[PDB]
Amino acid sequence: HHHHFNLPPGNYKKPKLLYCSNGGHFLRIAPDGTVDGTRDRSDQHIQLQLSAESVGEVYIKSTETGQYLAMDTDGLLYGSQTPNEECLFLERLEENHYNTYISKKHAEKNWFVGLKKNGSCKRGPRTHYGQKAILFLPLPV
Repeated sequence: HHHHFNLPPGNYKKPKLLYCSNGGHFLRIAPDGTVDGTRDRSDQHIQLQLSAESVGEVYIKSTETGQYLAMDTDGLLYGSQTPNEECLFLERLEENHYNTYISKKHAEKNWFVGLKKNGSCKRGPRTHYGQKAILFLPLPV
């Protein structure tokens, strides 16, 4: 395919917080579908349940609202009420430590899930291997 296959350890048995080491924000999918990051651990919209659709391919869903993380045709993350092709991400190990999520739909363009230091999501085309914005650590809820 277009990418390596080093996979992170850990599993999907329990929900997780997706912590971005760039600004220290947790990925958040709000009830209205907007996606961004927050440093508030008490937020009820940062609890995410991941599930494997195929080895290395995942859905990332808000446990609070049931919404799926998805990246649209112009690279913007949004919350989807139903699972579709834009909701699948290739979950990979990075720097022998972190988890990265590449849009399956746009994998050939290397579009990643990423959070900027200010907590706003990065648009797909603005992401790339090597950035801290794409590095996540799944933490217990």
